[PDB]
Amino acid sequence: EKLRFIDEMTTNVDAVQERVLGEILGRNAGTEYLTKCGLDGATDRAAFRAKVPVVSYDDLQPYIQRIANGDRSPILSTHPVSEFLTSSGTSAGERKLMPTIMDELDRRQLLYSLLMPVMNLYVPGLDKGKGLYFLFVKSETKTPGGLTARPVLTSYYKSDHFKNRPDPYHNYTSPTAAILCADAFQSMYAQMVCGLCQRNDVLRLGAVFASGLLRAIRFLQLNWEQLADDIESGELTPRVTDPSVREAVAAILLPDPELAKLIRAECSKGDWAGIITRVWPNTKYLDVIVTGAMAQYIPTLEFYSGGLPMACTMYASSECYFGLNLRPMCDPSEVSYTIMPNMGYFEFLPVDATQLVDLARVEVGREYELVITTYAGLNRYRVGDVLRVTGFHNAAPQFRFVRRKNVLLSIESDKTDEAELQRAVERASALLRPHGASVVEYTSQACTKRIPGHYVIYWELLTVVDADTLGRCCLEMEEALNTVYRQSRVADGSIGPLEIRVVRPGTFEELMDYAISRGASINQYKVPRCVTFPPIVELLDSRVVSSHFSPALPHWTP
Ligand SMILES: Nc1ncnc2c1ncn2[C@@H]1O[C@H](COP(=O)(O)O)[C@@H](O)[C@H]1O
Repeated sequence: EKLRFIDEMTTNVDAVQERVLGEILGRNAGTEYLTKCGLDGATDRAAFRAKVPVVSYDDLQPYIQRIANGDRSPILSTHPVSEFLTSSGTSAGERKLMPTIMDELDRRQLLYSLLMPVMNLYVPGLDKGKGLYFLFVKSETKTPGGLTARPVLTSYYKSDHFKNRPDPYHNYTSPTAAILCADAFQSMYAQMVCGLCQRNDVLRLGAVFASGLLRAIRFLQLNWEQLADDIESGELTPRVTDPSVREAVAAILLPDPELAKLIRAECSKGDWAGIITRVWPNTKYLDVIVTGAMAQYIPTLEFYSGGLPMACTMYASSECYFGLNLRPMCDPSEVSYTIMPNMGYFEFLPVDATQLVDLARVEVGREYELVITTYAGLNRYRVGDVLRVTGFHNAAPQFRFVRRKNVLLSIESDKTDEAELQRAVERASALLRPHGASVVEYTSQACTKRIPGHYVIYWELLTVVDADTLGRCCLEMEEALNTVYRQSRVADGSIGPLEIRVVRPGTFEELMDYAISRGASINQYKVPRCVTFPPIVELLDSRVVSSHFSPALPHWTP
């Protein structure tokens, strides 16, 4: 029983953790990295705790670049590297490369196998229908040494764990051919058409991130005309060039006019509230992450779903799959993730290795940074995630996701940190300085009033700059932002043009006075992003003199 496995693992947290670390060290304690730490082959917890330092990405990057450039000696593991999983987190504007090994796919597959067993406890009958999940592959590259680098889900979807899988609780409408198609449009359109045809078997709707599902809905808003047509005519549109997709959908696309009729009846109305249960009326819930930065999207999802529950099922990363939500139907505000003690060796830094707290021993109410040791040879690596213990499941702590440290803005997988944002502001002022203008202060917000959302930067200038020049400032900020952002702009369409709102002189002084109604004066520092979803965003907006948008896409190529 998957459920009994969860109960055993969480009952025996600290014993499992010891055994896992023994397995990892049995595998790796003889690698270059651990030998350099002086472990000298020890596989026991006391030796490890004593000798292995806590590290960040930049401490490991020298080892990673050696592997990327073709070093195939056992640097990090006696299981050598199979590919690089590209985190959406960056350093110097480039994606961090998380080495993985072939063995880890099986542990990822184990975590996935736990999800529907838990869900089935709260939502009956899912086996009697399909899931409409919009899933997408993104671009791959190769390192100078020949290894592939690509996102974990892209790796997942192109793996046979996924392609040739044995299961009624995983009956999906999307043909893997459409999932694997490069082009966002063809992939989206083809998956929409298959979701609509099968509209009535659809018991749940989803995508990895809430924003992905929102972009699927916007896609419908823009293409239901041709969609209703191909449904009626039963003929695949020739916008779809990709021959492998055409063959997958045309394999289930049946001519159906009673179907096409309704699609027009619901999408012709200008009102799209509850559109999801109107097109897919047996939908029981939405399977999308809406914790952390995706929380922004909850109101928008509710409007389109008509109030359907939103399941946040899993907590995972490019470097390590962590665990799962044992209460997937709770309220989004109530989500906590139970880290699974078999997935790696997990330690916690209260927000140096002597302060590390073991998984079993974290304290309810406290916030910690996640520090992980993995089979792939990450050793006391800091993920950057801040977590708050909300309680315990048997001996296993449960965590509310707080944030990834230093991340200011995300629309999707982009994770723009304060350093990149500040440098972006500095690069755009080359357009301002000839006017005699400079940016006295700025802040930002992720704006999701439309799909896709976009970055809004507030500028208080000191000197007038014309509107075309300020729009070019938007573009320049985008050129300076990281590869994930620009890729999302040019390739995915998941982020719309960046917006600069110029605020009147004295605006940030006011922003100070409003927070001071609370905050400590000689403790205040201007927030570089604002989320207090009404009061502070409303105050800034109320001081805006003009608004400007990037008139063109930034540069990006894989
Ligand atoms: N429910 C969630 N599941 C996975 N990642 C999350 C969640 N909420 C926030 N995140 C962030 O997403 C990161 C994974 O980034 P990546 O390695 O690009 O997949 C995590 O380390 C978290 O900071």
